[PDB]
Amino acid sequence: KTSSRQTVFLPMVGLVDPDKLKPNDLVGVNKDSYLILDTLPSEFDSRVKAME
Amino acid sequence: FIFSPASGIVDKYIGESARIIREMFAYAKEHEPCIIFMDEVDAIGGRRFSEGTSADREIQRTLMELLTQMDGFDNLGQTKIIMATNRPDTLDPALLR
Amino acid sequence: GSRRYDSRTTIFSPEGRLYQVEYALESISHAGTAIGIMASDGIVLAAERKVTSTLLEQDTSTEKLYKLNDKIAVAVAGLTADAEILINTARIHAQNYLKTYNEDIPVEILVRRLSDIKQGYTQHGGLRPFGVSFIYAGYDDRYGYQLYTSNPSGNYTGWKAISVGANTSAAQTLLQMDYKDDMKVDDAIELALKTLSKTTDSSALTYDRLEFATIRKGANDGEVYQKIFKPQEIKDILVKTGIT
Amino acid sequence: TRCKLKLLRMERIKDHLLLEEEFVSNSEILKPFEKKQEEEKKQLEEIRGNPLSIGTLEEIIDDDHAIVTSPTMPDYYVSILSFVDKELLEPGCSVLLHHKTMSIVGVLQDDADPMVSVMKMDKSPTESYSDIGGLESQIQEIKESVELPLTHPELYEEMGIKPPKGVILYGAPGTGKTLLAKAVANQTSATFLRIVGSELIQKYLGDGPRLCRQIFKVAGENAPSIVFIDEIDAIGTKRYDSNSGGEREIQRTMLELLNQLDGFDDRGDVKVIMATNKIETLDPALIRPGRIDRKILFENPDLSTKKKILGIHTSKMNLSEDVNLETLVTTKDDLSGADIQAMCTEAGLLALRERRMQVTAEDFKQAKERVMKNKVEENLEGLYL
Amino acid sequence: GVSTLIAGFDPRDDEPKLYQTEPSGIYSSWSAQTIGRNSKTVREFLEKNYDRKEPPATVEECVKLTVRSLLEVVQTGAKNIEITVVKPDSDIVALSSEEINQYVTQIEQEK
Amino acid sequence: LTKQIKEIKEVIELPVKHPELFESLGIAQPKGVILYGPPGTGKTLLARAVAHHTDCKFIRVSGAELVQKYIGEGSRMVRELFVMAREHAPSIIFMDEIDSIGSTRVEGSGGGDSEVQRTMLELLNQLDGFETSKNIKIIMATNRLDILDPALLRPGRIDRKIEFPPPSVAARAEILRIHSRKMNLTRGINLRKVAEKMNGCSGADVKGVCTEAGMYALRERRIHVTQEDFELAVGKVMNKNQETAISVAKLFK
Amino acid sequence: TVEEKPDVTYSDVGGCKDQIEKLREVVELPLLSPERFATLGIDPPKGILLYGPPGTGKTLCARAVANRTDATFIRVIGSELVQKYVGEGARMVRELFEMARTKKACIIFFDEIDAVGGARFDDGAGGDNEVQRTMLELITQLDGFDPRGNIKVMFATNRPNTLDPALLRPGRIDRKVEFSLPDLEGRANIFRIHSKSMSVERGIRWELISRLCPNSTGAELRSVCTEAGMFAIRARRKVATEKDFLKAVDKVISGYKKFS
Amino acid sequence: SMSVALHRHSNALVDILPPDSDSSISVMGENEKPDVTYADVGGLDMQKQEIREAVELPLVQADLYEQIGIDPPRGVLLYGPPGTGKTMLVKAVANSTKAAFIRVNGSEFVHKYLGEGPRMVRDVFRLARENAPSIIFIDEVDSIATKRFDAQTGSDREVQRILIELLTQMDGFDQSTNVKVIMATNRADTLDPALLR
Ligand SMILES: Nc1ncnc2c1ncn2[C@@H]1O[C@H](COP(=O)(O)OP(=O)(O)OP(=O)(O)O)[C@@H](O)[C@H]1O
Ligand SMILES: Nc1ncnc2c1ncn2[C@@H]1O[C@H](COP(=O)(O)OP(=O)(O)OP(=O)(O)O)[C@@H](O)[C@H]1O
Ligand SMILES: Nc1ncnc2c1ncn2[C@@H]1O[C@H](COP(=O)(O)OP(=O)(O)OP(=O)(O)O)[C@@H](O)[C@H]1O
Ligand SMILES: Nc1ncnc2c1ncn2[C@@H]1O[C@H](COP(=O)(O)OP(=O)(O)O)[C@@H](O)[C@H]1O
Ligand SMILES: [Mg+2]
Ligand SMILES: [Mg+2]
Ligand SMILES: [Mg+2]
Ligand SMILES: [Mg+2]
Repeated sequence: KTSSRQTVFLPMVGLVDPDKLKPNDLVGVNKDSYLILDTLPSEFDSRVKAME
Repeated sequence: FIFSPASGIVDKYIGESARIIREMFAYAKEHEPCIIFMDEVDAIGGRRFSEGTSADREIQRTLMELLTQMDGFDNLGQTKIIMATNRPDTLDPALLR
Repeated sequence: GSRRYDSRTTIFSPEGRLYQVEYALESISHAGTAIGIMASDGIVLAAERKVTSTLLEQDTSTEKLYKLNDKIAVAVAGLTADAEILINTARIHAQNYLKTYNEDIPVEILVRRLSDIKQGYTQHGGLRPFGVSFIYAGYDDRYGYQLYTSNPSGNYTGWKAISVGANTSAAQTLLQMDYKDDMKVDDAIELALKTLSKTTDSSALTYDRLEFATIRKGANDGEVYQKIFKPQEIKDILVKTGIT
Repeated sequence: TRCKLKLLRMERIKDHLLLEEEFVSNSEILKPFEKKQEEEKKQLEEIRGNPLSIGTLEEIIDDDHAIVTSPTMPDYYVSILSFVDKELLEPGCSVLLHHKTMSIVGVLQDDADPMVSVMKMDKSPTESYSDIGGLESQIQEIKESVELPLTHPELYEEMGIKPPKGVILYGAPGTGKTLLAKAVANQTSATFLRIVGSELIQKYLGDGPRLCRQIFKVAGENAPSIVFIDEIDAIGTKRYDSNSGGEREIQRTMLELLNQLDGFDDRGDVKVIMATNKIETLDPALIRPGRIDRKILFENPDLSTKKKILGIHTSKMNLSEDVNLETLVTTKDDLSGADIQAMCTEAGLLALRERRMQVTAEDFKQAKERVMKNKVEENLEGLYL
Repeated sequence: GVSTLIAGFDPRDDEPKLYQTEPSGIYSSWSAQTIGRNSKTVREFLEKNYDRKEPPATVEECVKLTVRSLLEVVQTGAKNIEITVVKPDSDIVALSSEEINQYVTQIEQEK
Repeated sequence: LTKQIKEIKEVIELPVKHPELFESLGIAQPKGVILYGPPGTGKTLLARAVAHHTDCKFIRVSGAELVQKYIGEGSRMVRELFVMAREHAPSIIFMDEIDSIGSTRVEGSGGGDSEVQRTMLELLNQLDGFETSKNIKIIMATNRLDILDPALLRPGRIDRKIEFPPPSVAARAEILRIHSRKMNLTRGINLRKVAEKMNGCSGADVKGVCTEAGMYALRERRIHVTQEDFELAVGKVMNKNQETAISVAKLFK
Repeated sequence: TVEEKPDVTYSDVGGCKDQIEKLREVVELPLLSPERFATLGIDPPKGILLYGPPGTGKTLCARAVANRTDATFIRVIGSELVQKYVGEGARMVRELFEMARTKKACIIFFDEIDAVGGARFDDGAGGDNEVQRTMLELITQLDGFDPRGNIKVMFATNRPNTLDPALLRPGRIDRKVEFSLPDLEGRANIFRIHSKSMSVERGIRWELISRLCPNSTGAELRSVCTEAGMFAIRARRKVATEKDFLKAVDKVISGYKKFS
Repeated sequence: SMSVALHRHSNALVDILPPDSDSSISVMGENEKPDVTYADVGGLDMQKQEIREAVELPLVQADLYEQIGIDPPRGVLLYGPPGTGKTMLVKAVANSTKAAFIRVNGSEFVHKYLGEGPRMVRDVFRLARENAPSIIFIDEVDSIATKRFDAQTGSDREVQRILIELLTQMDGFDQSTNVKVIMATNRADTLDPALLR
């Protein structure tokens, strides 16, 4: 699901592991044609911070 | 198997609970054999309102949406519900029938 | 303890107004229509029952019309249960006046006494007042025929024509157009029936659901005869006035 | 006849003369376009192009650049260009940006908006004092506050206290506070802006506040001024939905207004008129009691007051020779001027129905009956009897 | 919820007495007073139409002053207007509507 | 609805055709018309009826007007309605909203729906001046005054408060009169039977008899409606009402 | 919004109140003599939460002490400003806090942190949640360099039921004080300052107006004086009497009691 | 005004669509009732007849009704205790009609938006007309209808809006070529005061 508000079905790219790719893994995706380029750490909201 | 608590589906956004069990249901219809575990249904239980607030009327809609999926124009196939309730007295005759 | 379960039932509101009396007027609007019309030869009291059924014996019933004394009868509009207490208080009071002065009670005195009881209950004791409105037909020598309405607060007001209970507004407006001071008991009987046919509490007005009573000075030697008409004597008058 | 002839003389020579002079001048201008002019107009076209997108100037950065916000969702860092400079611009002004490559190429709007058009009015109010007649004591609270420091601020200086600042018209509907605001502002001799606070509510973001800001800028140019923000109650505190909202922008707008009350310099020269149904229809968060000064409390016309109001209405009403004013007043109890207005109109309707030119006293009773109808109270004799 | 105006004479006295009692349990004497609806309005009228120093000299001017005060709020003929006069030492007369009508007409015409 | 027809001709027709006559004999112009009364009285049907003869564009507008969102929100098409209506002159706007907002947002002037409605109303005054007089009628229709919006609330605040009565026996008989032609005329003229037996609170109840009557005729395989077809038909419609009326007519105190 | 040692004393604050002597104890005492605290082994207080009804004069008092104690005064009010928008107000909070700390002998006031440095506002008039970033920054900053060299932190809240528990914990707040609705004689005093500035009657009883009033804030007493001015102008006098203030109190009481 | 096709890259009107398109799906299952017939019923034989008379009969024979002279059958309200199939009653009949059938729910008229909900009920009503005759069954209207009118927060007002629009639209304008909408209810205590009727 892009931050451009689209849902896109991608062929898995050989570069990354299928084990990093989870529900809400933040992912780099190629700007042009859309292919999972890389992985990114998760960001956490201010709601997360107070609690923890 | 979908273990879902029923106090877990409740949101102030109206028809969100009705949306959640409808999708859960559509998933179950595909994923046969499937048992849907509605645990602690007592949370969205009770009956009446319409002098209540629209949160209750949504709980009554959800409770009713349940009612839609089981019997109506949709049916169960090799889908199956188990409902768990911790008090049968919160639980309503429309689901003890 | 005792104060825990009390809510201070009888008190003023910020407007000055007594909660239980306001509530009481609602419950008298549930109860049937009762109309009184004061003619220049009598008083006609005509009431439509709040209950009717084919299994209900209404041919011995006198559930609205009750005689307090020989010259004063009432029609009832409100709770029958509540009214019963005031009815037997009135009988005792009228007989008490007769015992002590050997003279029949004037209509003013009897009404005032009942009114004091109703005020008293909201004043002290935390008691609910009687939720009834009565129309008193009475004769006395001094003021002649006198007509009175009493309300559940405990206040009485004179009239010439008046209605209490259900359809008070509708009955009143018809009376204003038709009433005249040259009316006789004959004319007043016809007016009462017509008004009840336009203020009917279902879709029909019948003899068997009508209670009817007059007090007429047409009895010989200037004496007053209270006649409570049976439903088949009402039926006779129902064909006379052309309701049927 | 001769009063016509003299006006005729003046008005013909001035109009006619002018037409001929304009007609010749359009030619005399266009023939020479040599030297300075041709050069100027040509450069201006080249730097520009077609089409030109509306913009807004948020701020100037002191290096001949600016931060601008477009009607498209993006915002942009642009260069200041052309004949229009940052000295000639000021923040919050609407500016022309060239479509392809965003740069300020000019201005022709000069801070003209469809909100700006509605607010503007520099003419005197329509109502003069006691059109608006009567609620004299109410005028004798608004005038104190609104007319008097503008007229002579001196008075307060000799008194030795801060001038008044704003007024809050609040209390009963149907007393004409929306009319009254007009009446006073005529008398003073000042400019009268009028804007409805419902048009400062926007579903677009950052737009709400821009619209509030335009008001005080305008107000200061044309000072002394009385600004009427009609219905501050309509910003209120309300909510459209709570499951898709709408209740964010309301706050930001309310806030932008509380700040420029005091914050547009401590002056009673930037007066405000806030009409409100009650104070508890507003956001309860409020500025302190003296910052808004006196709160003006409208209440029901008394017996004397509604003779005045009634009298105004019925003079306008034609063919009522069978009506006497007093008898109308006797039967009625205290009521707004609003309902007097309705009764007089319902009485024309009845008499038009009947097909009879005349308007009777009898007629009017029928109109009283209709207005009073569903105000009935039987708990009045519930307490009394 | 009841306040009273108690007035009269004492035996062998021609001094008029006008008192007001209220449901608080307090009472006060007054030269003139008004209670009930629009008591403020009638009272304001009485500030200019009654002097502490000088009451109405005659019975008739007192009667017409009370009719005049009622004709502010009450209005609507002599139907709803009542007047009771008490004169020294047990002389109570009640002035019927006919008497009141005459007084009303005189005030109306004069005004 | 005999009275109602006669009142509303003066209300709707006459300002349109002669705005000056309306002003001369009486005063002012209407700034609105508000229809209210019990359901089923046919107030919606009335506004359609009068508008035919008026010869203007009866647009209607059904329901709430926050419903537009697919080209943009409905939170300013209320306001701008003033403009839209002006363009399509001469035009009659049947902005309907039956009301279910209650008593809650009457207090204050709360609600965002009520604001926008309020804004249109503030606009609404200007129409007597923006192209002179009125020629466009703003006919609002609501069920009651209790459930109403705050801005529309007070008598004559949007002009013209007209209560629609429940129909009389004579009126019920006339409502019946017209449906009889449409159906096959009764044998034995038993039209008065229905009218005497019950009187409704709606023109809908009358209508309910016509349809009910044709269930029984259909079954019997006789087209023509008869007294017997009628007696069954009034008994069916009155059943609904007798049952709730026996519980206060019997077993009461 | 920021100022710099503004000239206000206790003379100009109407009355001396308990809440002023609790301010003296937080603010003056460690600045003047951090010595006595040290020898004692009690920690010097530097945290104060100020809460009460508005218009009590809390703002006058902070400045009063600012002048006395001789410390530069930095006022930030976050719900007055428009700096709140998704952590845009987080920058206001970060920057000014660090700047003030650089300055020696200084007072930092974040005022009206009911929101904008206060609790969530989802259930509120708005549907905001922008406020929780600005709250996030504020929490950290009061532990980043303590002991702060005798720099005092003030906080304004109307209701202290709108302030986050992380904020409420110790070190951030070392004194808690409720501002009290000023007494009748204490209103004679708040009135006295406004009345001395106004050309008035000499021999006026201040105590007569304060008797007539019930408990009213000092802001009200400031409005009443302006109001009396107005009625004085209307009669064409520019010298007021006890009479213009009898009027002025009647206007306010009937006016405000009913609503807000 | 109705839906239509535009080219992707020419951005113009090249082709037309039925208005049926871009509107609610009509039965999300297959349209007809599963093997359950009048044989399986087991009721309620009489009352099922009354449902046939109301729903299928006008649609099959129009001419017959024209003979009686009556307007065609009004909406049906199915109320009673549950385990009466009342829902199955409509499905069984509709099976045998051989006309379009529309299956939207009251729990599908829901929204978390502004006026999006009333807009959904609107697409059904128009859509019924286009694929005429049509049998409209709404499974629930219990908490989509309100006896007491509320508007406590904004979120009470959204439910109310759907009620308003349902009534007004119900109603006849051009007059219905449908059977007039069918609704089912566990009880009528959670319906409106008098607006059903
Ligand atoms: N002083 C007056 N003299 C003449 N007519 C008046 C006067 N006051 C009010 N009216 C009449 O009553 C009408 C109602 O007044 P107006 O529209 O200003 O109400 P409002 O008090 O602002 O109510 P809301 O609470 O709806 O804003 C006026 O349009 C005018 O016709
Ligand atoms: N006077 C009449 N003549 C014939 N049919 C009538 C009449 N009045 C109403 N009806 C019938 O009753 C139906 C319902 O009436 P309608 O929906 O127009 O009512 P309303 O009073 O405007 O209600 P709401 O309160 O729902 O806005 C009509 O469609 C029609 O079939
Ligand atoms: N007449 C019948 N013959 C055969 N089976 C039947 C019959 N009636 C009902 N049943 C069985 O019972 C089930 C329940 O009926 P249905 O789903 O229609 O309930 P309902 O009365 O509409 O309840 P709710 O109040 O939840 O809407 C049916 O699916 C069917 O299996
Ligand atoms: N105690 C007082 N003596 C004098 N004026 C007072 C008093 N209290 C408040 N006021 C007046 O009200 C005004 C506003 O109060 P302010 O200092 O902003 O306070 P707060 O923070 O409590 O809302 C002051 O500037 C002053 O004019
Ligand atoms: Mg207004
Ligand atoms: Mg309708
Ligand atoms: Mg402050
Ligand atoms: Mg079902």
